[PDB]
Amino acid sequence: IVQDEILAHRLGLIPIHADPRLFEYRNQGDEEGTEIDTLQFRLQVRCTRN
Amino acid sequence: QPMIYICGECHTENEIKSRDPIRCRECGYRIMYKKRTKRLVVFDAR
Amino acid sequence: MIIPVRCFTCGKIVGNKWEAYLGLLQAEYTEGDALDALGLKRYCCRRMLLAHVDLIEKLLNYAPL
Amino acid sequence: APIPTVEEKWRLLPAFLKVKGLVKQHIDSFNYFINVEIKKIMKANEKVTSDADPMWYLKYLNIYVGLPDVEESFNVTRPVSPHECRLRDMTYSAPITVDIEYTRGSQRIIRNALPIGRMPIMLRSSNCVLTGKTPAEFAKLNECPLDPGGYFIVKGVEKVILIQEQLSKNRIIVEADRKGAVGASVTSSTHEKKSRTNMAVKQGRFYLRHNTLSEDIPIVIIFKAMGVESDQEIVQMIGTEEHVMAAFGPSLEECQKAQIFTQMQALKYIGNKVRRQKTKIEEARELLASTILTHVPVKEFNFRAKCIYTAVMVRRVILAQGDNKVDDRDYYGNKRLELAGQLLSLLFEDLFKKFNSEMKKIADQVIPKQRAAQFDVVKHMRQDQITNGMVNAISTGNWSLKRFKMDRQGVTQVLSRLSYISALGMMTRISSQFEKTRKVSGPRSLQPSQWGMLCPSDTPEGEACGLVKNLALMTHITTDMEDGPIVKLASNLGVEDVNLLCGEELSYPNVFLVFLNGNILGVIRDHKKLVNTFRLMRRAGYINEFVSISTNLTDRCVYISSDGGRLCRPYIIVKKQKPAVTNKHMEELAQGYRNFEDFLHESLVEYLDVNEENDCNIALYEHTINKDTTHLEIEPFTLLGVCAGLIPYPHHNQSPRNTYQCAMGKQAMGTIGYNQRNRIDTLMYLLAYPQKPMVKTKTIELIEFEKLPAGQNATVAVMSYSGYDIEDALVLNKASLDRGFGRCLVYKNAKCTLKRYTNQTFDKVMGPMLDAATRKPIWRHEILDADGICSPGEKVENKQVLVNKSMPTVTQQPQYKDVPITYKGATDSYIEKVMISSNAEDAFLIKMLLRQTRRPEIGDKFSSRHGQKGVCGLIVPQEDMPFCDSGICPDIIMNPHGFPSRMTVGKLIELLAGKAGVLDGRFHYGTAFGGSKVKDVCEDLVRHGYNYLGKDYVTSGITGEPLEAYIYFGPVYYQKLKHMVLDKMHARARGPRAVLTRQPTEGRSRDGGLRLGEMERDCLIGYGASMLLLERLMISSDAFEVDVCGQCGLLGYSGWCHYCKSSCHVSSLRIPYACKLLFQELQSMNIIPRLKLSKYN
Amino acid sequence: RCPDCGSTELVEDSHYSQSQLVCSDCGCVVTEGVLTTTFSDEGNLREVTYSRSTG
Amino acid sequence: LILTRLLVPPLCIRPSVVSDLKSGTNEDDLTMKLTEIIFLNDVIKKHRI
Ligand SMILES: [Zn+2]
Ligand SMILES: [Zn+2]
Ligand SMILES: [Zn+2]
Ligand SMILES: [Zn+2]
Repeated sequence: IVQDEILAHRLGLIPIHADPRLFEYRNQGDEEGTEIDTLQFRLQVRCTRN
Repeated sequence: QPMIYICGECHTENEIKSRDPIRCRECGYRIMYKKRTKRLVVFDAR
Repeated sequence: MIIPVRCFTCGKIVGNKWEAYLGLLQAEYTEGDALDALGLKRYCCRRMLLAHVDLIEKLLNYAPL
Repeated sequence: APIPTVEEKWRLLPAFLKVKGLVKQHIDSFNYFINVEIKKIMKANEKVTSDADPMWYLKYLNIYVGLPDVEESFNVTRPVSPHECRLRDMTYSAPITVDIEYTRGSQRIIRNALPIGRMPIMLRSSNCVLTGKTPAEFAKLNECPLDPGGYFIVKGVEKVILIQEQLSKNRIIVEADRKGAVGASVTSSTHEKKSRTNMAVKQGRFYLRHNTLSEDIPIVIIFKAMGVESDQEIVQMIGTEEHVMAAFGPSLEECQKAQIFTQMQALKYIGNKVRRQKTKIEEARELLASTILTHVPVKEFNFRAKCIYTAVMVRRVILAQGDNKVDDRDYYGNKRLELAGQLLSLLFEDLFKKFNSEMKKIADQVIPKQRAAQFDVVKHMRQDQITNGMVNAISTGNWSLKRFKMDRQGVTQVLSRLSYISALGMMTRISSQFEKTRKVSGPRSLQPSQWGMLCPSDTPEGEACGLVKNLALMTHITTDMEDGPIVKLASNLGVEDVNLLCGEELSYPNVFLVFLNGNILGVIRDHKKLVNTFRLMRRAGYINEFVSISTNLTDRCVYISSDGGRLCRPYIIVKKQKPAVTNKHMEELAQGYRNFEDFLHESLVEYLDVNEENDCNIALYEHTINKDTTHLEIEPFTLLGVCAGLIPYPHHNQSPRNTYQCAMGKQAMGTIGYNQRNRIDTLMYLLAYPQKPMVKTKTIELIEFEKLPAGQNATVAVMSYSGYDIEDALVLNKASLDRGFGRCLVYKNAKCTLKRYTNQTFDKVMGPMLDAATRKPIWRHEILDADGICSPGEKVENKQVLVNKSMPTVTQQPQYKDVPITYKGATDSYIEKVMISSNAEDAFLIKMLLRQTRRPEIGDKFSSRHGQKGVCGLIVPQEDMPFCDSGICPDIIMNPHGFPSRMTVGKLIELLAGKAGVLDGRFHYGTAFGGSKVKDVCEDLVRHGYNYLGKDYVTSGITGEPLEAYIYFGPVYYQKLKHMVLDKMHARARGPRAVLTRQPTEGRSRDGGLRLGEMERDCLIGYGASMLLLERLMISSDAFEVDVCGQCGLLGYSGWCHYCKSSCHVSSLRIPYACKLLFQELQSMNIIPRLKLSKYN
Repeated sequence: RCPDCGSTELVEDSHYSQSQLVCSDCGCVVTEGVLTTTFSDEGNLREVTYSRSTG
Repeated sequence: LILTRLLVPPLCIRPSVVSDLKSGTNEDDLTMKLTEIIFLNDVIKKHRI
């Protein structure tokens, strides 16, 4: 029911315990991301009756 | 091509073709929504 | 609709202290002592938690499901 | 020794709201219409017959409305929820059926169930499916439990019938004319005819003017025509005062000038003055008996009551001819409020009369010549007549009643779904009868009669200021009574018959006239005893509590009002300096021993009308109660309406500020209801994280606004910063907007219809036109699914199709042309849902709900719940915001300079109360004429270690040095308005033009350009810029090149003059296209402009 | 088509509140501006059918 | 000053809208007035004959 944009905004505000000194700034563009300057978090939740 | 829809009260996946009377089995409601797409969509956290 | 994660003024994490606050509402604690025990010294987080209305369940009651 | 005060007295207010209040008025009116009034209307026209072929008739027995159903199924009814009617763009109505008996071939045939129409069912009514339901059952029906209801749903749109305001009927009005003559007027309106008759003193004598007379005739001639022929009796009826006779002398002299001395001569004179529609004498007598003064009834051609009435009118005119005691029209004691019930009753009566006339005409046309096959009405009972009439009258809003000659417009209006407060306030609106006919400024003013009845501050800012009003929080509208026991009690209370005595007793100082709805009930002596006994009998319960009684000592008239539409207000009865309501009664009410009806029955609280409260003494508080007190005010903050109740501490602010705050709250952004997600409207504004206010009024708790807030509480600091908040502007924090503050959602609707035409062809949706080069759909058809309909979840850009609609061009192979629904939008939109429905016409209705998530930026309008509307001037980062010792940075910085000119101390009080509340974890109250005091919040501040005045030590974030003056920090409930810069930003290229005049269009949605009005032309003339004006109004707007012939001066084409059949004198000329259109129109009007061209040298 | 090169790849694309025909190869327009009726006159204009306007 | 011929204006003053959504069109009031005038002329001629 929560909107997709509102969900993305709420997820963006969630802090990450990753050490920022071990990463680098992503260059202009490059939406695919590289191993050095990105992290991936998977969230898959399927609600069902008990 | 199997086109799928969702009723308004039972919320069951119903397959209907073109030029069919909009209805649903095991009920009589006439509000038929379309399921969400499967294509990838990119959102910005800004 | 739902409790925001960040505070508007400062930005302290407050979304994780909502349901627990509700627990403090299920207990005998009042509003002020509960907001004090949650660790909210500044009044901005107190306003964020106290003035928030829980409308997510009212919408889920109208959800398709 | 202070008088004891009942603290829980305000508890009388919610209990009343349990049976009456905001939305119960229209609900009760619609219930009375569909349960009682409709049966009376059916009984009034129960039998209808035709003149030809006698012994034939159609007799109605009983009419039912039933439950709301939908005719979607084939000849089958099915219960349908109002939300389904909103989705399917249909009407929410119930089938009106009736049982009848008729004669086909002289054999009486009876019908027990025959549908005749469809009546739209008001929501939350008696027959509505929403009543008697629990919030869980409301969720099962996709309806908000907090929805006020009371509005009709027609063709998918929500229409509300505003409360109409009009002048009271059957009342003498003494007013000055254009030339200063103080005359009288009476608009006698019965159930059949309405006639306004006037009386003037233009030439020292009283002339009576009516629409049925050729020329105004003297009043003495009418007196002689109405039975009384002696002049002495006429003078005694007019008055026995010396000035009265001195004023009436000229009339007697003018009457004696003519030879009119008997009733027959006067009737002959009137008949000679009667306009065409002894016969003249009979027509004059009929006009005097029935047409003139319809409200005054004559038993059997006995004009005694009418004679007394016109004599009292002449006496009032004579008394008003001296001291200027002219009655005012804006006095609300003489106003009447028509709800939706009376309007629907009149409309149903008119429609039923039209249906009966049509049936009688069809019978007269069919029965006498058709065949031996006996004609019956059932074969011609048109069921769509009443249905279409109701649907059109509710949707279009124009009401044309030819039987009453009533032509009204704007009766129904589209319900505003901007917010919950918007709809809750629009539901209790009241329009004026004037409807902006003239800037009188009289009715537009705030009259003292609106006390406790209508909200003083709540009024739309603009051209409709003063003509559109809102009801108070605690008010009620009365209905019509039987008027029988009133007459019985009046006759039994010693009121002597007016026919028993002459008019001379009307001139006595101690004899007081008693009236009844404008009709002379009689005379009485010692009216104090009469009024006291009537009030005591009404309190006892033998007389209806809504029957009002008033006394006018200036005119010495006792008015007894029992008609509907009058405004009444509950008041606690005070007897001998002590109110009847004590603490024990309030404790019993709180515990549930009694209700408001028990207070009404036990002579504790009674309803007072404006005319009745005009003579009574009301006390605001217990300490104000004196010896001469009759009633006590329940609660003062009930004076404000619904919107004005949102204002925290409104008695500390200015009245224009409160008006602007109400106007902006009617446009405030916020949640609508619990079913706002399934709701699909053409435009909806929602807030991401709505928060309830910290300083909430008791009215907010009454209307349950805290469950559906329309704003957010932000830490506002009142200071000047960077000079980007010069005039009403405000500075917003970048980090606050980044963390979700002010985030809003805009939901738009895109509807498409696939209907079947007369021919056996239908509109079909083609699949996505895949590009053969890449085997993928084109950029325009990218968002379309396999069925050609856009799927939810994707983003829509400009110039993209949502439904690939194609329609045939025939209405042998069908030829389909594409008419896709393209998305016009500057920014991208996301599809939330796509609903596909099917009506009875096999037309597929497809509704896409586009969603846009918008962030506050420069140009967004914000309010602060105090009329301090502002625009975001600059968005500074968090580090640039000042910080206190605790480290809190403000979200909104507002200009302090707006405080002195507007005197908004209520904003400071609300800020202090909110700060104290967020410090101690409480919710302070901003109740009008009360609430939390300043001392309490100051003690709360000093207890928690903060300053007792809100000002705190603040260090500047830019320079890092402390400020010389302390900054006023505190939580303020700011609300965002629907006025966005993104929707208001407009730019116009060359673009399209209009067909008639080749100029850009008007509206922004029509891709229109700006208009350089007359004032802009005046400014450009004053500047003297001739070339700029020429470029703007000629070159860039409607430039064109025409061909003018130098011989005849007419306009040619392609360098050729058809008039002279030559082309040597034809020359090109630059001209505005509007000028050429004007020249052509003038040539069409035989006004031929002959242009004599010449060289520019 | 294109007046200079002869390319027939003309595409209808909506400009900033402006409709025109332009070729995707040379970017040259062949017809710009469109004439549309206003709703101010639409409510004033009355309807005429073929049968009544033929007899 | 006494008219015997009526000047019907061009179509630029009388815009015509093709409403394909229904079985009809959109023509201004001047067209209807001229139609009524021609109808009255024809009726007068028929009564004279
Ligand atoms: Zn179903
Ligand atoms: Zn905080
Ligand atoms: Zn010429
Ligand atoms: Zn080219």
